[PDB]
Amino acid sequence: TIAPITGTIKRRVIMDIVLGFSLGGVMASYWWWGFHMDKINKREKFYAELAERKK
Amino acid sequence: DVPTPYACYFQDSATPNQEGILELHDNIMFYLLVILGLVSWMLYTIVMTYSKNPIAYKYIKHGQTIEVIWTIFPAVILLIIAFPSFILLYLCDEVISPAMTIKAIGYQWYWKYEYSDFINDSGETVEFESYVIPDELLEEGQLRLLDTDTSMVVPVDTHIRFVVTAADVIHDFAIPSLGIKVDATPGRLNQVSALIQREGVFYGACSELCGTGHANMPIKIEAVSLPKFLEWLNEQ
Amino acid sequence: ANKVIQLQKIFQSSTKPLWWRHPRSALYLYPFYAIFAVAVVTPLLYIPNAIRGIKAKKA
Amino acid sequence: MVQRWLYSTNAKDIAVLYFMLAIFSGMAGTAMSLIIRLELAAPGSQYLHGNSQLFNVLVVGHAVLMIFFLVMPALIGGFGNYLLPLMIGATDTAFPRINNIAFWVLPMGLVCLVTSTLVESGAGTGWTVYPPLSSIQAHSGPSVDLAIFALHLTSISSLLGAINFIVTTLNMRTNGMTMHKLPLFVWSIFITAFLLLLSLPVLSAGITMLLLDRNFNTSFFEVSGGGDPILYEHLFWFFGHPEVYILIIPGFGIISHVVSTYSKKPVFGEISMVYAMASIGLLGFLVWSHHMYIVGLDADTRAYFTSATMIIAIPTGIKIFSWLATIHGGSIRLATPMLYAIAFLFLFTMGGLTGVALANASLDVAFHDTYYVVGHFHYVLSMGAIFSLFAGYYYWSPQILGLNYNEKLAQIQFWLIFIGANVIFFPMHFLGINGMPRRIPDYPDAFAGWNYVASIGSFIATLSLFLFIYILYDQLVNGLNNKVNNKSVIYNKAPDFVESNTIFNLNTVKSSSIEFLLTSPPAVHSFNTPAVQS
Amino acid sequence: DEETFEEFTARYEKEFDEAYDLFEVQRVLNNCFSYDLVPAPAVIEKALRAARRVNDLPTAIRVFEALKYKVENEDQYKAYLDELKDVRQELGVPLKEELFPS
Amino acid sequence: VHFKDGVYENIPFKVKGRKTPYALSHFGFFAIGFAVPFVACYVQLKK
Amino acid sequence: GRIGESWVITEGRRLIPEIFQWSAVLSVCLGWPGAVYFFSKARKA
Amino acid sequence: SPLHTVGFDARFPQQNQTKHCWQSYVDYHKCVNMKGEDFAPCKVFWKTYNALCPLDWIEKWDDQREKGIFAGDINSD
Amino acid sequence: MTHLERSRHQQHPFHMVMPSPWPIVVSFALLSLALSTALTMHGYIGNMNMVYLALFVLLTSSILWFRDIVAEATYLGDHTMAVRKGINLGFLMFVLSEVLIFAGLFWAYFHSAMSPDVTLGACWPPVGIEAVQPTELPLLNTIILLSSGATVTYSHHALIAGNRNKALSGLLITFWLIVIFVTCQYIEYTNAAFTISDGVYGSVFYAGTGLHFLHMVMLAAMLGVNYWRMRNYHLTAGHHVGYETTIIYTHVLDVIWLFLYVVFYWWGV
Ligand code: HEA
Ligand code: HEA
Ligand SMILES: [Cu+2]
Repeated sequence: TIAPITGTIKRRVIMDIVLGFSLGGVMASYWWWGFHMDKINKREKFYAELAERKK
Repeated sequence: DVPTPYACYFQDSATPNQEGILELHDNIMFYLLVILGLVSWMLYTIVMTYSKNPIAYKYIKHGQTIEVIWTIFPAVILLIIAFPSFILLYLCDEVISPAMTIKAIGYQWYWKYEYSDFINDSGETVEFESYVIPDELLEEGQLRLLDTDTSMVVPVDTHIRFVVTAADVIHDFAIPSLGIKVDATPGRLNQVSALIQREGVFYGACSELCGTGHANMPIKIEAVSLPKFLEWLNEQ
Repeated sequence: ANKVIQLQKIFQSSTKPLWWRHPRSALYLYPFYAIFAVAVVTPLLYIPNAIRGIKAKKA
Repeated sequence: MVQRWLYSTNAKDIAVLYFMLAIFSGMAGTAMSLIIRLELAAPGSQYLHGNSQLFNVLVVGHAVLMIFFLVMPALIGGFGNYLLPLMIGATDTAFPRINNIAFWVLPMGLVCLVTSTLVESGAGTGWTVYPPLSSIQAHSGPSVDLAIFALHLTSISSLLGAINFIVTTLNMRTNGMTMHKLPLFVWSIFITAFLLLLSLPVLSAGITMLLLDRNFNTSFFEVSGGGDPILYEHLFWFFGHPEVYILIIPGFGIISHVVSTYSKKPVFGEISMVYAMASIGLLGFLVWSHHMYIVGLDADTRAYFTSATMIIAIPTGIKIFSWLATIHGGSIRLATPMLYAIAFLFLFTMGGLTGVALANASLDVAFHDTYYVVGHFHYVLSMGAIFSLFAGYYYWSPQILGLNYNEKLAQIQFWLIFIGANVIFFPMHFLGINGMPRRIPDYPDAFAGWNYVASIGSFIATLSLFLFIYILYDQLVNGLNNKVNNKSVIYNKAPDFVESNTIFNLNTVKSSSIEFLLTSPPAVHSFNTPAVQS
Repeated sequence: DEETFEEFTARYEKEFDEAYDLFEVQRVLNNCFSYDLVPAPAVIEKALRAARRVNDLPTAIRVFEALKYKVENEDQYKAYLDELKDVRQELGVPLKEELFPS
Repeated sequence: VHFKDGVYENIPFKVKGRKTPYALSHFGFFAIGFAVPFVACYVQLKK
Repeated sequence: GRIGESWVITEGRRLIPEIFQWSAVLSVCLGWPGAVYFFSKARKA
Repeated sequence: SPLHTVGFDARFPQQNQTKHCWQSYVDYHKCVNMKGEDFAPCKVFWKTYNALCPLDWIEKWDDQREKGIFAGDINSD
Repeated sequence: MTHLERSRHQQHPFHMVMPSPWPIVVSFALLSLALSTALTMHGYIGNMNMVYLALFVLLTSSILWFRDIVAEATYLGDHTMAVRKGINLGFLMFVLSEVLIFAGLFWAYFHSAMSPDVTLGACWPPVGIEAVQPTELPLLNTIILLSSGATVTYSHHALIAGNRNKALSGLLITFWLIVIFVTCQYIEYTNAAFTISDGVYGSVFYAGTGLHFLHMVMLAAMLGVNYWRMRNYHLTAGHHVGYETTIIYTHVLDVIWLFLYVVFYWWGV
């Protein structure tokens, strides 16, 4: 007999979309972590090979 | 360089322009990935939740909050994915002293590159063709369907311009590794300043149909140092 | 004029095709297409019959 | 049959001819594209011993048949002239002679292309006809001329269809319907007709100019005299960009209709729907030169064009969110049209966002005229043309003809074709992103495995299509036996979960389109009294 | 979205008042469940009164099942318990204890 | 035009007749569909 | 009177199986190309 | 080039330099074909056409001057 | 009786058309024209008379359909306000597509305003490219065309108002002016400005002028058909489905000619 109803109009879609956005962002960050490690490793290798032969 | 087999990402970078293109690509693809994840999960949860729903909420039409939310979010998302493209275009298109200039004409199913910036013996203009070696007459140890008898050379740690044109049909100067891709108009020239910071051999084929025999379009770019470039020029 | 109303009345009385205006023109034009276009499209594939068969096989 | 069919003047009796030509052309084109993929499986002349001109000609035939002769004749005309007059309620559309002359001008294009491939000349310059490669300088013979007349006749038929659509929907629309209560598919076809009208003449003029240059010993775009093909590329892309929207928008309409009729809930802002569609249609013209960033235009021009592209992308996202709102919070019966719609909402959206990502001004340095763009458009074409047409067929066939289809067969066909299309088109993004070029029968020795998986997927897809045509046969031969038994679903909208089944006898099918409320297809000149809405 | 319960409530009872047969009962109940407004015990009692007027016990069973499962509402039970027991023992429509163990 | 009941009259087929039990028609449709790629391949090269 | 939920308990017990299933579906849909890569002689195995 | 020719470029703020070679070549051809004694007035943009401009344009213009039909719009001197 | 037939033929402005062979025959004519042209310009047989007869019969079929589209409007009638509005809107969209054709012709060379390109042109005005310019050469005819259109637009307004001897005078004036225009068009048959060998700048202008020389022929054909009909007096001052078409055509062609004369003549010179 809880009088306050009609509160389920919008919070469902809001929680759904916010959870989806959070899941997408966290999966993107997890994927990009290793790719960024690879990118920085390759950049370090490029700098090392570019500077090591000159000196 | 060589297209790595079974690859699922971009080729090895050779120039700061190409690596900047790669940076813009991954920055864009990050937000594209989050958007696609959002929409895919929304689809999945909708179909896996409301498939069993007995009675449908058929009197919901307005949704002002979500309306304003996804009306204002795409604007800033597009602005933040477009700003890096603008800044990368500004940085890369900067014509910062292209130190080398060579001809690159797309002929009928072959290329005849003419080097006029430099000379060979005394003032003469160096020019030669680039013919793809036939598959049947292949020499052992080469790359099939692409390798040429003679190719082009280029100094490293310098700036280069590829003057692109055509003779009868439009060609394409497609070198993804070197980050240059400009059409070959029949009569109209185009200037692109390619600066290379990494040594190596960069491959390439024309990304434009040339009629019938376009299956073999040899564009091989070989990077050499200044003394090696001088030796090649003296030999040529 | 003096023939519109009679013509409409006769056409309504005789609900027939060809619209009564150009029967001779229709009878003249009907065989011409068959005589001309068919006989001009037949060579298009009849002549290259000996030309056809270019295998161009290489090995 | 000649007395009523070959001499037909009825829109309903000619929509089925539209469908028959569409399905035959699709089966032939799928067979030839099957071949095209089959010589692409391994490097070398596995099946095409030399003669790359044949490979190019087959590619051109595939592209042209799917674009102009397969689906544009199918969803624009065939669905339009069978629904729009039927949904309006008018007995007959104005001047069915227009529809008949539009239809009958198709097949000679097919025969002229087949003989153009037959002759040694061939049209092997791509489905784009960029000069001078299609002129007497490179390609002699009649192949170019036959292709030009084929596109001319297809454009004429499209113009006639658009004329009929506009006149029927605007001049004698039924009294009940007004501007503020008009359904969605007809709005889609109306905007499509507007874009077609504003797009056809420029193509006609430019291609007539090319024909005259090839004949009158002159050159307006060829350098032989001082011309420049950049103008022709401008004009051709100015035609081309509207064309994809022309072929895609009625898919939007039918998908919105099916999700509305299957979710048991109304649309989400039909005013917003038509706003999005009209905005897309009007905004399609701002990117006339966005497809050729490689040319070397000014930085300001590229910035304006990419801004136009990113503006264009937004209404599509609005429409996608609207579909999500329509599906959210509603009961769903997982029937096959829902399967097609969900596959659309997934793969079309992913492909479109990839294309938006590529829509950067300087990003064509990596994807343009590579396998990435083919992975781009194969996605959206397959979702909005193949899957849209499938959804429409499985959504209207039980009533427009009275014949049902085997639901299990439909489900397995959908699964087969979906997995085949995915496994075919997905690797080509990996192909392109490396930087491999396009339009070459033989390729370097790097991505053999991706081509192989594409080929096995192509075989899967053609097996799916064979199953589909077998389903067509079974429906056409076993409809009365399928209706009586439990082999198929006979009520797409199940009763609400409060309502008794005995009372459901008088509530059979009630939705937002009249053609579902009709009986078995009556005489062609039905609707003695026009429908009126209170 | 700031919509009063009382107006539509009173509409539901007044439509139940002139329920000639089960068609208007069915349509009104479906419309009531269509909103997110979880039905009040009073409107459910009025609906059961209308169902007893039209003499179709299956309507009562269906509405009881709908009340048991209409919305999650954070899985509230005792509200459902009272809203079912008051209308079961108000007059007597014994239906729940038979479909469940079958 | 109003002399058609509207059952099978919408398709240029005919159940009546031993000439084609809906097999020769479908065989011919398969044949005409497979004709254009096969003949296109055959005229200049092998299948 | 706030009977039972406490949104968190039911919300987690419903989402976590669903999220795990969805992640597994994506893992398979991206591991089948990886499955092809492994099974194919990428490293002469 | 020994990694040092100009450094920072500020001639044209906008990115695209499609209409750049004509202005940088007209002055060069005018100063070369007027006095020929001292190139000091046009001694500051040697590289703007040798390497900073497509040499195909330069050779086409030279051949055109040989044949008397110049691509650009200049006088007969 | 009256009510039932009124309802059964009111919202049905479409006749129960016979098995009209028009679609198949016109399609056959177009296909024969296409294949014959392809075989003749570059093929195996270079005969010209047969393809000329093919073009002739295609034009005869087109004229037959075009005269029917107005004969059935009066001889058969059976038209309402809605179908008249639809036919007028169809003519408007047809002339709009023609205007789009003209705009494409203009844009074929009108986008070179401030010379954005580098080579192969990009010079407005094209200094050095000075052949016999087709500009300002037919302006002596353009001005008289403007005067004729101005003096016949209101004459055709009085036509649609009364359809009387004044309308006959206006039609005769139109016949005279179109005869003068076709005469002065054919007088510049071969040597109008020049031929296309090198430097294609006025050649595109010549082609654009040439390809539009058929719309005036179509206008003259419709005027002659209406003249014959009103000589037969089938068409009174009632369902003038052709008079409205000709007045809208003459009210749009003067506008498009004015737009053509705005630029391309005094712009760049
Ligand atoms: C409808 C549009 C459509 C469809 C269905 C297809 C189907 C296929 N396409 Fe194609 N394609 C294009 C539109 C389409 N394509 C276009 C526009 C180009 C541009 C050419 C260019 O870039 O130059 C192109 C180019 C193109 C290329 C470029 C080749 C080259 O670089 O030269 C390749 C390469 O393999 C290819 C492959 C395939 C394959 C393997 C299929 C297979 O999927 C075939 C199986 C078909 C599908 C799975 C869809 C089902 C189709 C049906 C007809 C089902 C029939 C039933 C109904 C219609 C009711 N396509
Ligand atoms: C069915 C046909 C079809 C469809 C629907 C599309 C849809 C789109 N296309 Fe594509 N395209 C083609 C057919 C199609 N295209 C063809 C045939 C080519 C040429 C290939 C050839 O020449 O061989 C091509 C090429 C092409 C190019 C040039 C690449 C080339 O070289 O080929 C570009 C880039 O500008 C592009 C962009 C887009 C965009 C932005 C959409 C969009 O309309 C996509 C619509 C979907 C959405 C955008 C989803 C909504 C997005 C959101 C959910 C919002 C998220 C982002 C924001 C914040 C706004 N297309
Ligand atoms: Cu586009």
